[PDB]
Amino acid sequence: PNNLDSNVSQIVLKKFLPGFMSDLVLAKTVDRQLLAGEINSSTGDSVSFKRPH
Amino acid sequence: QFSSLRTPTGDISGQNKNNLISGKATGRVGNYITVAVEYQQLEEAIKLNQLEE
Repeated sequence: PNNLDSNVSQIVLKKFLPGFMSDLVLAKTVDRQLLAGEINSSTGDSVSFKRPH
Repeated sequence: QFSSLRTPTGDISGQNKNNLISGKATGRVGNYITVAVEYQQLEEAIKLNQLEE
């Protein structure tokens, strides 16, 4: 008839479980290089590229 | 400032002397002079080059 429950604490470990996460195909497969750093504070709202002849 | 008395013998007993009356000029603080401006974070990001100037 030993009652030891007050000798110990109730721990919550410092660890997290994995979440649900979307796949992100479209972001990783469209071209990201052309548009990088091209809109800035000299440019204004938008910006344009040249169609080939 | 003082006045004077003009008497044949120069006894002033029956008359009244210069009082001493101080006065003062007061300087005060005026209102503030304030020029104030505000702009959106978006505007700084895409519109605001040369904000210094």
